[PDB]
Parts: sequence; structure tokens; C-alpha cells
Amino acid sequence: TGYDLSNSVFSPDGRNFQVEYAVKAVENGTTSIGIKCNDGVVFAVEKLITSKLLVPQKNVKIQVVDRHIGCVYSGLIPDGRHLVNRGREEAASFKKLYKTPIPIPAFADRLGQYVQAHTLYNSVRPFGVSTIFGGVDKNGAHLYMLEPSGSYWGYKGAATGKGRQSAKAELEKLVDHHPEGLSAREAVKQAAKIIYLAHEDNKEKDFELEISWCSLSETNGLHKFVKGDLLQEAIDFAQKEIN
Amino acid sequence: NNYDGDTVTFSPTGRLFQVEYALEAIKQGSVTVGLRSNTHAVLVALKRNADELSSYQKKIIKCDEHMGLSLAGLAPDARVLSNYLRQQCNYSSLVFNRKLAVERAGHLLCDKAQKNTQSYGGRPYGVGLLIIGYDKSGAHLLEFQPSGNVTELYGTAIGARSQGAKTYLERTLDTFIKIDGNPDELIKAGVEAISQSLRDESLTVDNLSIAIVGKDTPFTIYDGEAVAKYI
Amino acid sequence: TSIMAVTFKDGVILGADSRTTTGAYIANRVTDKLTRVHDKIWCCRSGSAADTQAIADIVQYHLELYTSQYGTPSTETAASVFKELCYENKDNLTAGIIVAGYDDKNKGEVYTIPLGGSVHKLPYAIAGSGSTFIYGYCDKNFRENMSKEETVDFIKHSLSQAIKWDGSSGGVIRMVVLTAAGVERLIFYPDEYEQL
Amino acid sequence: SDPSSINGGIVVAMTGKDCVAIACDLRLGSQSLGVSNKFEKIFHYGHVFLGITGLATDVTTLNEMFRYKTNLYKLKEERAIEPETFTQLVSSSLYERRFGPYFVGPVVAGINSKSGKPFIAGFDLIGCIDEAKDFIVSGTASDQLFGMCESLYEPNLEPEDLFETISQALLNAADRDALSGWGAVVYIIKKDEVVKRYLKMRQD
Amino acid sequence: GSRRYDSRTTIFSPEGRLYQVEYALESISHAGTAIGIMASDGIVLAAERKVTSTLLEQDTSTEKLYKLNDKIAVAVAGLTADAEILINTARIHAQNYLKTYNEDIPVEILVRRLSDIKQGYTQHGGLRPFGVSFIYAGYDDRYGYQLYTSNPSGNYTGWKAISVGANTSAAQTLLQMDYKDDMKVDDAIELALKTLSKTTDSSALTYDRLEFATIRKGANDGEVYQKIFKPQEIKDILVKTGIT
Amino acid sequence: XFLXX
Amino acid sequence: TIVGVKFNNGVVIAADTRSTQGPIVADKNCAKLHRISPKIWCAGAGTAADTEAVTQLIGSNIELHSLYTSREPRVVSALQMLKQHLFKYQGHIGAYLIVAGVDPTGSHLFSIHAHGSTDVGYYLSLGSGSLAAMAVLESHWKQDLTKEEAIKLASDAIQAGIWNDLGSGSNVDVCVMEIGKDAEYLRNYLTPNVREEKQKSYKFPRGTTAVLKESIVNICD
Amino acid sequence: MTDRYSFSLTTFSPSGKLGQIDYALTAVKQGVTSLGIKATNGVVIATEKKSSSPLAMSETLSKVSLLTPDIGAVYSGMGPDYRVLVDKSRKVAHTSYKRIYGEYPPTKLLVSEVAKIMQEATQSGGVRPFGVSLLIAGHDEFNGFSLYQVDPSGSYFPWKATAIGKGSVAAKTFLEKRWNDELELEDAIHIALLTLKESVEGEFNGDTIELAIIGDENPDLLGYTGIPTDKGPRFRKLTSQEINDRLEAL
Amino acid sequence: GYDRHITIFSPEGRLYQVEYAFKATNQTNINSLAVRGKDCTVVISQKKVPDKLLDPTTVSYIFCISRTIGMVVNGPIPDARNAALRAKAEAAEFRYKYGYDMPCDVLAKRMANLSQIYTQRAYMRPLGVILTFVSVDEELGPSIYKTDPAGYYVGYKATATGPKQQEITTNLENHFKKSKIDHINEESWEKVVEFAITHMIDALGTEFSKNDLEVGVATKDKFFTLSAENIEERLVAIAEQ
Amino acid sequence: MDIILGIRVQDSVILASSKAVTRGISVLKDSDDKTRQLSPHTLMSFAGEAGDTVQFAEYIQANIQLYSIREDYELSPQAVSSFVRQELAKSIRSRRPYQVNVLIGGYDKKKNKPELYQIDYLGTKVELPYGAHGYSGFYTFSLLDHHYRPDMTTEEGLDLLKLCVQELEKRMPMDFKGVIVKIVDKDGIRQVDDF
Ligand SMILES: [Cl-]
Ligand SMILES: [Cl-]
Ligand SMILES: [Mg+2]
Ligand SMILES: [Mg+2]
Ligand SMILES: [Mg+2]
Ligand SMILES: [Mg+2]
Repeated sequence: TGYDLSNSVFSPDGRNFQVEYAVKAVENGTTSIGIKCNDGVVFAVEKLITSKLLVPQKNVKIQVVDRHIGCVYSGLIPDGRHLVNRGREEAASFKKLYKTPIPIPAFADRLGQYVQAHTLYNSVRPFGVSTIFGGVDKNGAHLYMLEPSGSYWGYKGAATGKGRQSAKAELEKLVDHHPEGLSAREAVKQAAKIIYLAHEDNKEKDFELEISWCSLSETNGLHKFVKGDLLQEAIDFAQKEIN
Repeated sequence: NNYDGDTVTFSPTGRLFQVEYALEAIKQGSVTVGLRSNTHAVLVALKRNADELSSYQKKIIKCDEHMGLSLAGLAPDARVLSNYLRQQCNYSSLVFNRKLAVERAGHLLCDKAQKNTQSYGGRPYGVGLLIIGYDKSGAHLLEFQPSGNVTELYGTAIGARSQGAKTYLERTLDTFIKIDGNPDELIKAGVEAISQSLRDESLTVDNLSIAIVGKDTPFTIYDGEAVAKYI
Repeated sequence: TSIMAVTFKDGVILGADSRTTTGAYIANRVTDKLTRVHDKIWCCRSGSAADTQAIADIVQYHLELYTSQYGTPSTETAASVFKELCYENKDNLTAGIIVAGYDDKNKGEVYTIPLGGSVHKLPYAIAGSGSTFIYGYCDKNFRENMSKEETVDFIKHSLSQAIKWDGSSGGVIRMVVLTAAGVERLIFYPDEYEQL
Repeated sequence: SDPSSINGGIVVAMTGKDCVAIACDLRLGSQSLGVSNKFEKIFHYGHVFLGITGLATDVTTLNEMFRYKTNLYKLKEERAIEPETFTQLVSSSLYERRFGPYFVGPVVAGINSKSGKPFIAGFDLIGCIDEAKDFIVSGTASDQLFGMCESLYEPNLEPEDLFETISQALLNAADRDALSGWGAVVYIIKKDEVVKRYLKMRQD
Repeated sequence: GSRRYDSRTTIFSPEGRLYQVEYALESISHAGTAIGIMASDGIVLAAERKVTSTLLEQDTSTEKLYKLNDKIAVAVAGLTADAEILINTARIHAQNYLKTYNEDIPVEILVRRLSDIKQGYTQHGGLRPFGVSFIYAGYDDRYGYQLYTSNPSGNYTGWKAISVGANTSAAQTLLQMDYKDDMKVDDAIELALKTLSKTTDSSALTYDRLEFATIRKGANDGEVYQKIFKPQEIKDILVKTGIT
Repeated sequence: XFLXX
Repeated sequence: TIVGVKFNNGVVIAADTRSTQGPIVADKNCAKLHRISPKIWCAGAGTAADTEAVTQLIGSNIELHSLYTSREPRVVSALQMLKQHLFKYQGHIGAYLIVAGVDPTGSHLFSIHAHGSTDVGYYLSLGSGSLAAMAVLESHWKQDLTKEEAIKLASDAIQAGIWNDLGSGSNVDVCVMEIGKDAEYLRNYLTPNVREEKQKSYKFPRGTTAVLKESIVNICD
Repeated sequence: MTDRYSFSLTTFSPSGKLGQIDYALTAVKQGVTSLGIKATNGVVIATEKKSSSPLAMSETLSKVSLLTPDIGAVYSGMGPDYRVLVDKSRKVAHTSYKRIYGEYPPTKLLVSEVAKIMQEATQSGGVRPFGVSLLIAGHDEFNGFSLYQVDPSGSYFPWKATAIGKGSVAAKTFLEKRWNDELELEDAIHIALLTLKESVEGEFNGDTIELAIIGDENPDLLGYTGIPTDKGPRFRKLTSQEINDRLEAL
Repeated sequence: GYDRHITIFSPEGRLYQVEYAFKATNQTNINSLAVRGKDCTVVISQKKVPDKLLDPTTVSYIFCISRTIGMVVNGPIPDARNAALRAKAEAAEFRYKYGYDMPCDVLAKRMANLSQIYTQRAYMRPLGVILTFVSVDEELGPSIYKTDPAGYYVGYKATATGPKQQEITTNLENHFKKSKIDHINEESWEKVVEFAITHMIDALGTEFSKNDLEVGVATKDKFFTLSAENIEERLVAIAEQ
Repeated sequence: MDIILGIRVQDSVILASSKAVTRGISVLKDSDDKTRQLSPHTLMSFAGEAGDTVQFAEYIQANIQLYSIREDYELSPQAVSSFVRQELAKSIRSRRPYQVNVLIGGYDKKKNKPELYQIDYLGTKVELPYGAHGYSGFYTFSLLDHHYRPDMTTEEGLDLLKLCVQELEKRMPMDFKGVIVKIVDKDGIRQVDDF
């Protein structure tokens, strides 16, 4: 054997074991979700409070690309930051040449092709992150989830990390119960609940909630962080549902 | 075992062993403590010597008038990363006439360490850094790990027996955070914190290394007879 | 050269003469200065024929590759690609291009790109050597939300005067109509437009 | 400071009945100053003859370059290069230096060993081929040579008659040019013998 | 990374030998024997073609003996493809020298430069060495008639008579036995063929399985002529010496 | 050089 | 003087055979008609070396392209490759070409300028005698020309150049490219400038020229 | 990133074997039988068109390729490796000869250029050898008709007649009995079809057999008239009909 | 055994990495089919959306390379999109350089040559995909050309790819034995799509809803994919006969 | 730099080179040796642009001396002259060409013949019985055309050379402060101290 020792090597199955090993690093990471809504998207993430010494609200994990795209990821934090840094260069060069801000499907492929490129050679390591991202463009709202292999699809709801199966189960219920659609302000409250429900799979350390959102009506099509009254309103909603 | 030959290889459980071995180099390193209030941020570093005839390895490096770090692990790697921070702090000043944010300083170190963990031939940095600074959003303390993970904290400690000082600061959190407009008392709290990581050895005049930055205080380092006050 | 693009109710109309000259000799008297960069994005070429042909070919290539990945580009996007080439290579280019396209959302749009490589979005644009003689006429006669027949008459009368006074302009008046209906080519011969 | 007319010199090539003639002057000067009266401008690679006029340093360089290329040709092909093929090689080599050219006026002459057909060709400094049935002229007295050749020349001349025509064409042309003359050389080329004659001409 | 699959072609053994050079020589030892014999009035190059097929075109064939210039030739032993790379380089190097100095290249200078290229592949680049051994037969106005041999190591030495390829041990003993210094070309021709005839792995030595060449001053007055023997010319010289 | 219809 | 004329079932290009260095006629009967491909022919004016070099290079790349794609080459491919090459060199390659031919798409006629600008037309003329030629084309050209009419118009347009333009002279070369047929290259189609018999033979009595030395040259090995 | 394979993947084994060349020759052995026969007035190259599927159009896949108007090529072994060699072989004929001498290279020199490309794949960094053996038939004015074999090593040999691939051992023995120095081109085509029938198992007709000749000049295939010296290509690919005509009188 | 890790020859003259790239082809468990009409070329592929959270509009293995050329992929989506983007760039560049739309067979050869390089060069792995190119070429007419990880490519009368490729292949073979022609003798592309779906149903033995199928159609001067409602309309016509 | 002469006679080559080095309105030196020994039986005199002359001469000297060590053999005057010409032929199409004119006087030990080569800065080589560079030629060539014979001795050559220097000293505008004379023969290179 030894097929798993080198990246870009096909096993007799036709599998790249190094990419499957990168997925194990993602599964080990904290829970992050994405909820597609009526006229935008909502991103939420679990931040494990390792110690009292961590400054609250001052270890931001969700990252903005351009002014209209939000990105959250689970697994190796640095890898995620590297991918967003690339995303920003791709989005900048698109706007530079074509004037218009990069569409989400266009942006999704730019990351997809970049992550896929890191499965072609043994001289590079696959990305140790599953990235949930999206925003609002001319064609409306888009939510995507990108995996170490370079595989991405459009999603109604997306979840990754240690509590992905708990989150996925809760996301599936929203899609079933809201066929006509979910509102931006509702999706923020739901996002909070699902993180709190997904925290049951990581319940040794207590955690800190972080939510962001793009909405054509609520945020004027731009990416903003949910803070202050709207954040505490979402936390209180989540606290009431677990009890 | 078979997956620790280079940094480009993942283990079957999704671990980077070369990055973990680089993390191990920090644990062997001499203890250093970081803690801050709202007005000032303090670095305390236990310096290490080869023998009684040798000097004590300098742990603290100045990056700008408003920023600097303490090191634990490979000192040459700290020199490379500190030199990079100096250039980034300097680039911000010359181009934008702007003091580099301590948060951006962290983001830049994170991205520099990361590139060394994803490419063949290179190796991870073998040092951990505690960056303190005072910018437009007050006092800051960062913990840099060569995995790429940078964390903003009230207080922390890295190196051998750092768990002793880290437990003390976790107890003292509510006290030392409110030491505002009092440099000497914030240092005393830092010196008492690092004292919880000592075994057989005690803090002497050429052993202890303290650095402070704050509201009306440029980043300055205290060594020799200047730290005799705090023993 | 005499060229112009006019926006009206149903979309936009592109107009140009058909005269390419070397000094005071007419190299081509039946030139097509209206060129397709996309199905419903066309451009008007003035300056060095060689330079404008080179730019147009590259833009067409860029918008074809854009369409393959991200679907139909906007008229603004096309004008941005033109600008990028004209601005970044301003030292080595002599190209005055009017970009005119029909979206379903944005309707008829006209962007003019002078020598510098600056972009100007306008309700109508005139360019080329013969444009100087019809600034007075076009300003006085242009109205927004004209009909197809009114816009064709406006362009025909305008380029008729431009051709009459400018030695560098003449031949036939070519026109390209961009609307939701599709793409229509029009031609007008000296015997008609000269005696307007 | 005109590279083509610093050193001076002329080459002329003619065709006859189953033969070719190539001739050149022997002058190498530095403008007004005559320096050498032994500077031959005709070289040969097997049975193919090349005459080069223009800047003397480039005449020497190109001779050495074509000797280089014809030697490698023969080793790989296992046969001598033919005039038609060599003409293409010269053209290729000159145009390779399109925007930094050799200031030369080369002239190929020879008989194709297979077909036995007489062949002559001329080039500009950037390698444009000028093929001719009758004659090729080159150098600082090209105008003079054109006038002499166009009047004197007639087709299907015997080697002995052809010698007299090409010789009188060169001599009288060289005497009306300040930068040409100082002795001349004539090559009479038959299928499988080549005669080389040095002409007596006025030494001014 | 790629380190895993690197053979490390340019390293020393514990004994201080170059693995790849030693294995390249082992390769050459299976190649058809090539003999060079230097006489007072010329040089002989004889080479045995590798197990010939009856349907091989023999007259328009070149496997062993190659022409570098008008004065120098080489007999090949090893990979023919590798030899042709080095021959084209040697041919260019000879013309570069002629172009520079307006004089035909001295034999040793050509041999040294070709040997220096082989040396390069054993010390740096991480590529396999050229699996080729040459016998250089040439003339210049300094040393006159010269035989050299180069091998994959890039080491070259001068000889009076030498063999490369298969059965060199047996071949070198037979040459050492019958060779003398006052020898003529016609005698050296006979020795070359007689040596191959005894050392050959074939049943009987025939015209179709041989390449033959001489470098004489047999041309008209103080000039060297290279003769690459035709099939019929080898058939005649083989009868004339009484081998067939 | 230079020849130039 | 070079021109191209379109007729019903194909295109015809013609050119004169005068090559000049300054005011001197270097070649009285040179070939300005180049074969890019078997059914794509090119006529070139400007720097002689540049027209020959650029037509051969694209002709080479067209042949490799034809073999690669398993298809007969197109005139637009030759046109695109020529104009992009000429444009890259900013007019320093002084090649003024009339590109014509037949391909699976149909019959085509284009002109290319040194700076890389291309034009489309039913009749075109390039070179020093283009104005003399274009005058004839403008006077006698009509829509729906036959093969024989187009050859007559094309050759008449070249003749106008030959007589009236000092840059042009000697003979008329023609190449007819008809759809569904092999392109026929008519080298020296007209020869209306034959040199009249000389008044006198200038054959010298043998021994007229004074000789200093004789020697046999060795061409053999 | 970047190609870190700057070292040879083909190296000498202790026994003196170049493993990758030996294994490349094994791949050629597995390949479908192709052959070449040289006549007095022409050359014939032939091979079986092994169809991957009956739905596949075997006309689109050309095993016999034109390199120059007077040179043709057929192979045994890995088809893809052959296809890119034909592309490189056609280009090198132009770049390294025709653009210098204004005429097509002679057979032996084009073979030499192809051999050089295949030799470099044996020694260059981070590449395997080509898994094909070529048979190159060609004509030129000074050498006349010639037939060459090119092996993965970069070694080439001139042949009167030979076969490569699956049933080469039996095919070569068959050609030894039938070949003489007085064979006319039509006699060589007849022997080629007889030799190929032995190796072919399934259908034997003009649709399953690919056969081309290097013979007389073809003015009809030139595509233009007016230049006397240009008389047309000597390379001609026999049609499916032309083969079936010769299979009746077999 | 490092001869099984990179693209070098095994003792028996095989490239195991190329052979393992072929097994990656069937990792998606999707069967594709391509057939030619008189005026058109139709390609159909199974559409499997297992996750309920997925946006089904974004789940596609059919790509619009150029205006005239369409491409369906059998293999993982990352390698599929890698191949798609390259083909689009190659088709765009071809048009710019040579002044006419890249033919289907020429693009197929170009992508096959790129695939061949990966089988010879060590640092590049083969793409675990089989690319089926379809168009109505202006010279050759309706065209199907398929590429594989080996760098092999050939024209097809019709073709099928995927796990149950052999069942579909013989189903099509038996039809062309009967019809005695190289194509589907049909005027409209609508009925050629109906043929394609019908023969896939017979071969696989499964029924299809509108969301179970994905259809691409190549006509003269444009290739386009069908919406769910375009396929639903097509499924109704089959059921009513 | 200005006057360099060369005369090939029966059994030797004689090189005469002016001693004056002038910059502006000042003769900085009146004892300058404008020559380098390339090998025991090859001498090269040089004249032209300041700095370029010595830099070029020493560069050639180093290359010929390197060859002599490598092969343990002296290159023929013909071989050296061909090498020098190629270096100047390269130079003239460089970014900044060597503006240096050289005479190469050598004795070929294999042929037992003296050889004089005149090479200008363009890389224009000629073998001559007598040669000169710069304005010197305009006087000396016509003088030597008259007085020179091919079978002359070294002593006759020196008297012929004195006749040239006298003519130059009479009619040349600039004071070149006399010449250093050197003889190249079978016994190598030696300098005439009293001229
Ligand atoms: Cl135009
Ligand atoms: Cl390709
Ligand atoms: Mg006018
Ligand atoms: Mg005179
Ligand atoms: Mg005079
Ligand atoms: Mg590979």
C-alpha cells in the first residue's frame, strides 16, 4: 500500500486518501452553519471559550470577502484564512476588470478551482477546512459549502464541524416546515438555536455565539455582523428553546 | 510515525506531526508571561543561561514605539518573525502615516506561519510569541503559536511549567484587569504570576526580564538593576 | 471618421460613416466601423484602424470567455474591458471607441471612451473627426425617450452634416439597432442623405 | 558612416551554356584610404560558390558562418549542399538578423550536381532572394555593373566567351567607381572543373 | 514531496564508487565489441554489429562508426541514442573551434570537452549518466595519429590499440600479444578483424555483421582521408585476409 | 540596399 | 501593383513582376504571388523580404494547424494569424498583403496593412500603383462577374499600374481560386514588355581581357 | 508547487538494464501488430484498426499519419503517446528544417529528430519513456525510398521489411520468405495484406485494416497547378474500397 | 512498489495511476448517454440529489463550453469543473487565434493531449473524469467525441458512460443493427431527446421523474441544457405512447 | 594613443608604437608602451579610445596565456589573429563596443615565417607585408609602396621604419614623442632601446 502517504496519489479504489484525512481535521473542528433566507443568507459559528482569559467578542472567526460576501469555516483556522485571502484577491481582480462585484457562483468556482488545485500535486497539502460562504448578487441570494477535495454545491442550509449531523437534522426540519421561505430576522434566531443545539456535541467547554448576515432588505445587500440588541435577542431565543 | 516526514503530509486522524513537533519546541523553552489592564500591557520573561559563565538569553524584542513581543522556543525563528513585524509596523507608518493595529499584527504573523505548513521543502516556525501593544483601541495581548493560531487574551503564559502562571492569572483575572494608571502594580501582578512557574530557582537581578507599553508609555524593556525593585 | 450612439425608448441605435483614409486618399469607401463584441453589445471604432481592430478582437474574446463562465455580461462590464485596454496601453493606442449595448433590465446604454482611456456613460455620444461639426446640431436636436424612426432620422441628419463638412468622413451611413426584438442592420446611400 | 560603402568592393555572377561565372574585385579600403589589394570576396562550400560585398567584417563573419553550417549539413545529410538549398540557407540566416542585419550583398553561383543546371542568385542585406537566368550584380558599383551586364550579356555563351563578357563587365564598372577595383578575380565553373583567373586592371 | 522517488544518480557508495557509472559500464560490457588500432601511417576502426537480422538494410545503416569532422571519427559501444546526442555536440564543438581559430580542432581538445560533459552528469544535475563508451580515431598536425577512449565516468585515456564493449578482457590480451610499434595500416586491418573473429559470441564473422573504417594519409600528398567501408569493401577485405 | 508594386 | 477581384464561384488575385532597389530594377520577373495553402494564395507589396518571410511563416503554421485539426485551412485563419503577427511588430514588418482563397466556408478576399489593419471587399488594390489599378477597378467592376471577366478586370488593373506607375512594370502574374476546383497559378499570364532585338552583338574576340594568373580550383574532397 | 521532479525516473539497474525502456518495450509487445515493406518503386506501411467499441467510428482514429508530403508513420503500443509524437514530429520537420532550407527533410533526418525527442524522455527529469515503437516510411530525392523503425530508447534501424507489436515474431519470419530486392510496389502491398491476415483474428476488410503507401507523386492530391517543380505528395492513404479490391485477388 | 504511486511503467508495461483514475470515474455512480439526430446531438445524464439541503439547480455534470460545444462529465465534480474551465479557455483562445469557432473533435483532441501529458509527466496526476463533447459541427455535422484519463479519444455514432455503461451500449448497438444507419432518423431534437430517455429507461430498467434526469441539446450555432419543465414536457410525450 | 606601424620582412615582424599619452592640452606621459605580449612569438600593438585599449589588450593576453597553459602549446599567429578578430566582431554589435585598432606581429614556428595582421575595431582582419592604423597610414603606405622589398633583412626593415617615423615627425600635426620599436622573430620578442 502506502497510497495514503502522498497527496494526489489514486488508491486502487480511485480515492485520494490525503483529502479524506484532511476531512478528519474538519470533523474535529467547531460547528459552523449557513442558512439561505428569502432575500439573503445568515452565517453562525461555535467559538469554544477555552479559558476565562479569552477577551469576549474579540476573536472574530467569520470573515467578509469584498463588501457583499460572508465566509465561515471549520477545521484548521489558518487554512481558512489563507483561502479567504485568495478569495479577496480573486474578487478584487474580477471587480478590477469587469467593474461589477463578483457574483457568488463565479466566486464559489474561484475557491473551488483553488482548493482542487491543492489535490493535483504531492508538493502541496489539501485544505484542512470545509468553508460555508455566500451573499447577495444581481441574481439574488446564494449559499455554498466547499470541501477539502474542491467539491462545492449550492445549499438551502449548510453545516460542518463536530456537530454537523445535529445541525443538518435541525436544518432539514426548517426546509420542510418553511417551503415558501424563511425571513432574514427569523434565520438569525434559527441560526442561534441550531448552534446551541449543535453545542450538545462539544459541551465540556462553554462557548460564545457569533452571527453575521447579508440581506437585500435588512443589510442593503452588504455583509454585516449581528451585534448588541439583535444578537442578545437571538441568544435569548436560543436559551428558551434548549429549556 | 509514517506521516511526520514533512509538513505537507496529514496523518490518518488529520494531524500535522511536524507542526506538533514545532509546538513541542515551545514547551522546552523558558517560561514567559503576558497580562494587561485597560491602560497598560506587560510582558514578564524568565531568561535562561547555558551555565554560570554564560549570559541570559534575551526573551523580549521591540517591534515599534507602541508594540513588541516575548519569545519561547527557537530564538532565531523569533528574530525572523519579529523582523517581519518591524517591517509591517514600519510599512504602515511610511505609507499610511498609521500605527499598525495589534490585531492586524496577529493576522500578518498567522498568515506568514501558515504558508510554511502547506508547502514542501519548508518547515514550521519553532517558536511561540506573546505580542503586547497599545493602539487606537487601547491595550492588547496576543498569543502566537507556529501552527498559525493567534489568540487575543487578557493574560496568558507559554513555555515550560506555563500552566502554573496561567492558572494564577485565571484566578487573578478580576483584580489585575482594573490596575489602570498604575504601571508598577501591574508588573508586580505579572512577577507574582511567573513566580507560580518556578521550581528550585528564584527570580534574581540578571534572571528576570520585564517589558511594558501603555497610554503615555512607549514599549520599553527593563533588565539588570532596573528590575531589582520587583524582587 | 464620423460615429455616434443614441439611446431611445425601445433600446439604443449605433450609427457610423464608411470612409477609411490614408492622408487624403480613401483606402476603403465601404468600411464597417460598427463591430460585434457580444450578441447585443456593439462598439463604434474611431482612430487607428489597426489599434481599434486589435482592441475589439480582445474584448470579443474576453466577453466570450466571460459568457462561458458567468453568462451574459452587462454593457457596463464590456465598457470596463475596453477602458482597461485603452487606459493601461494609452501610450501605444490611438482609439476613440463608443460602447453601446441592450440589457433587458438596464435597456439601452451608451459609454464613450476617448483617447485617455476615461469612461463616460451618456444618453447619446458622438466621436471621430467629423463629430466636431455636429456638437451644435446634436445638442439642440437630441431628446430622451425618442422613437426608433425619430432616432434613425436624428442619426441620419447628424452624420449627413458630419460627412458634408468633414473630408475624413463619407461613403454610406451604416446603422445597427439594438432592442429586445433583436439586431437590425440599416444602410443609407449618398443619393438619399446628401440632399437632406 | 554608411556601413555598405566604408570598405567598398563588387561581385558579379553570369550564366552560360552548361556553365556559370562569378567574379569580384580585390580592394579593401577605409573610405578614401586603400588598405588591402588581396581581399577576395568569393568563397566556396563544396561546388557551391558565394560572393559577398558590403561591410568587410560581416563578409568574413558570414563566410565563417556558412562554412560552419555547410560542414554540419554535409555530416548529417552525407552529401554536398546544392546551390538551390544553400540559397534558402543564406536567406534564412540573413532574415534571422532582420532588426540588426549584416550589411552585405551576397551572390550564390554554382551548377546543381544532379540536374546539371546552371544556377545564380542575389540577396539584399535582410535575405530577400533575387533569382535570375542571365546575371546578378552586387557592391558599390552595382549601377555600373547593371549597365555593363544589361548591354554586353547574351544567352548560351561558351565558357571561354562568357569569361571575356563577365571580365569586361567587372573591369569597366570598377573603373567608374572610386571604392572598387585594385585587381579582380574571375571563377569559370563547368560541371566537374573550375578555372580561377586573376585579371590585369588599372591600379587607381 | 518528490524526495521519495529520487534514485540519487550522482552519489558515492561506502567504498567510494559512483553506483550509476559502474552500472553504466556493466551495460556497455553487453554491447557489440569495437576495436581501435593506431599504426604509423594510419588508424583502423573495427566494430561488430549487435546480432544482425537477415532483413536489416546493411548498406544504408550506421550503428557503430560515426564521422565528427574530416579528420576525426568515433566507434560507439552502448546506447546508440545516447551516443548520437554526444556526437551532435562533438560535431558542433569542432565547428565552433574552426569558426573561432580558422584551424581544425586538435583531437584531445574535442575528446576532453566531450569527456567533461559526461563528468558533469556524474557530479550534478541528478540525471542518469550517458551509457556510452567511445573510441576516438583522429589526426592533427601536432601529435599526428591518435586513439582515445572515454566512458560514462567522463575519464579519457590515449592508446596504441584498445577495445570497448563486450569481451574487452579477451580482446585486449590478443591485441597486446600481436601488436608492435612499427606496424602498418594493412597489418592493423588484419589484426582488428582477427581479434573480433576470435572474441565474437557469433558462430562465424561475416561482412553483414561488421562496420569498418580507416584514417590514412593515403590521399595525394600530406592530407588525411576518412574511408567508411561499404558492405562489398568489407566482404573483399574479409576474403583477402582469409577469414571467409 | 533593400528591395521593395 | 497587386489586386484581388471576386467573381460568382471564386476569387482571382493578380500582381506585376517588377522588383526595385531605389530607382534601379533588381528583378525584371520576380513572383509576388505566394501560396499560403493549396487553395489560399497571397499577393504582397512593401519590403520584399518581409512579405516573403511573413507569408512563409503563417503558411507553415497553417499547414501544422491543417494536419492537427484534420481540416482544410480557412482564409480567416491566415488573415487572423497575419494581422496579429504584423500588429505585434507595430508596422516595422513592412508587409502589405491581399489575402484570397476558397475553403469549406466559401470564397474570401481580404487586404492586410503593415500595422495589422484588415479590410473586406469584392475588389482591392495595394502597392505604389494601387491608385492606377483602383481607377480601372472603380471604372469597370460590377456585381456578378464571371471567371473570364474577373481575370480580364484583374489583369487590366495590373496593366494600369505597369504603364502609369514607375514602381510597377514587366509581366502580369494571376492566380484563380474557384470553389470545388484546384487553384490554377498562371505565372507570366501576360508578357507585354519583351526586350526588342539588340542592334549589335557585344560578343568579344577571345583574348580581349588581359589575364595575370590561371589556376584549377579543387571542389572535390 | 512547481515540477520538483528535476531528476531521472529512468536509471541503470545493477545488471545494466534501463528498467523503464524494457517496460516500455513490454507495452509495445502488448500493442496491436503493425508492419512495413520496402519495394523498388515504393514503400507500404499497414496495421490493424483495433476498435475499442462497435459504436466508435474507427475512421476518426488514424493509426497511419502523414508527417510530410513524402513521409508517413505507423506505430505499435500506446496510441496517445503516438498521437503527441506525430504532432511534435510534424512541427520539428518545419522548425528545425523547412523554415531553414525551404524544403522538407529527408526520411533519415526526420527519423533522427523523432529519435532525439524519444531519447530525451529516457534521460530528462520527471518523465517516463514513450510506450511506442514507430515505423516511418518515406522518400527523398537523394536517398530514394526508405523504411525506419524507432524504439522507446530512441534507437532507429533501417529495414527492407519488418513488423512490430503483438505477432511481430511470426510476421517477421513470414516477410523473410516472401521479400526479394525485385519486388514492385503492388507485390509489396499483396505481401503486406497476407502477413497482416495471420496476426488479425476478427474481421479482415478495408474498414478494419489501415494501409498507406510512399509511391509515385500524386499531382491530383496537390490541390493546385501552375508550378512544374511541385508535382504533389508521394504519401497516399489507401481507401476502404481500394483495399477490398486487392482482397478479392488474394 | 512506487510504480503504482506515480505515472511510470510497471514490469508488465502498465500505468496503475491511469487505471485507478478510470475507477474514480464511477465514484459519482451516474450513467450518461449521447446520441445523434439528423440536425442535432442529444446528451442525457442521471441527476441524483441525495441531500435535501442541496440547491438542486446548482447540481450539474453538463457544461456549456462554447456557444456550439457542450460537455458532460463522468467523475468527481472538482476534476469535472477543472476540465470544464480549461476547455472553455481553450475554445475561447482558439476562436481569437484562428478566427473561427473551435470544432468539437479538435477540442476533444486538445483535452486528450492534456490528459496524455499527465500520464507521462510525474508531478501532474490524471483527472479522474471521462469528458463527452457534443456539438453540430459546421463541417462534420452532428458530433460525439469522448476523452478518458489515458489520453485516448474517438468519434462516436452514439455512446454511454458510467457504472451500467455496458447495458446501455448493447441496447444502442442492437438498435443500430436494426435501423441499419449511423444516427436517429428524426427531424426535431425534441423526439431525439425522447429516444435517448426511452432507451436509457429500457437499459437501466428504472423510471425517471423530471428531477431524476439532466438533458443537453446541441443544434446548429448553439448548445443549450433543458430545464426541469422542458424534461417534464418530454417525459409526458413518452408516457402518452 | 595615435601612431602604430607594422613591417613584415624576410625573417621577422617589426612593430613601432608612439610613446605619447595626451589628455586635453597636456601630454601626461612620453614613455607609454602601447603593446602586450600574447605569447613568446606573438606581439599585439593597440590604439583607440582611452581605457578600452589596455582593457581589451590585457583581456586577449589573459585568454591566450590561459590557452598556452591548458594545452602546453603556443597558438599560431593566424589562430591568435582569428580569435582577436572574432572578439572585435562580437564587440561591434555589443551595448558598448571596444573602440580599439590592433596590429598582431607573430613568428609561426611551424612554417618558419613572420606574419603581420591588421585588425580594426569593426573586426576587419587583413594579412599585410606592412600595416598602419589611424592617420599614420596616409603617409607610411605610399612611402612603403615605394621603398619596401619582400626579401629585406631586419636591419633594412629598421632603416625603412626610421624613414616612416622621420616623415611622420615632419608632416604630422601632433607631437607623438617618438616610438618604441619591438622585433618578433624565431628567437621570440625583443625591444630596440635606442631609436
Ligand atoms: Cl476599419
Ligand atoms: Cl495539443
Ligand atoms: Mg465628405
Ligand atoms: Mg578604381
Ligand atoms: Mg585610387
Ligand atoms: Mg503523473
